[PDB]
Amino acid sequence: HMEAVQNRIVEAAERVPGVRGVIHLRARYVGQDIWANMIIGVDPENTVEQAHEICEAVQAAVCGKIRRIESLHVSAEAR
Amino acid sequence: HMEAVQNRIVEAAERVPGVRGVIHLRARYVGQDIWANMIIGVDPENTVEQAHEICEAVQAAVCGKIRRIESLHVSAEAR
Ligand SMILES: [Cu+2]
Ligand SMILES: [Cu+2]
Repeated sequence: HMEAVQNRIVEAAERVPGVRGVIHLRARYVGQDIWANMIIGVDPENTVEQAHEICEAVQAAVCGKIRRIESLHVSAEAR
Repeated sequence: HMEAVQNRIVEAAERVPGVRGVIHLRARYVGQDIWANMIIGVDPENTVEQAHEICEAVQAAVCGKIRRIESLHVSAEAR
């Protein structure tokens, strides 16, 4: 059941402005819920504040599209 | 498991240009696959050809977003 959800997560994150790919995604089931941790690429010339905004937008987009996700941490790396 | 998928189907169809709501949706599991039949509302002043285009765009959008769907029939009604 996980591969389909992971695809949806990647797809949803990569649609958000400022995301330069999903570098890392670890998702696991906690019962019927998904808990996930993600790293996104961002432009090295974005400010840290902008990167933080992009992370927050990813969290909103992904959580909004995939209802079973109950925890999602997003961080950023220069790419 | 079905309610989540039906939500995704409605949501995906209602995002397509020219769709004036999902009037009817019957979805059923055939094993792990979904087979569905849908009626969408359309502007009574669209041509039949335009309605046919909108139906085809709905089928593409829904099938593209929901991988488990293996059959989807879409028709249109004036609304
Ligand atoms: Cu903030
Ligand atoms: Cu045609």
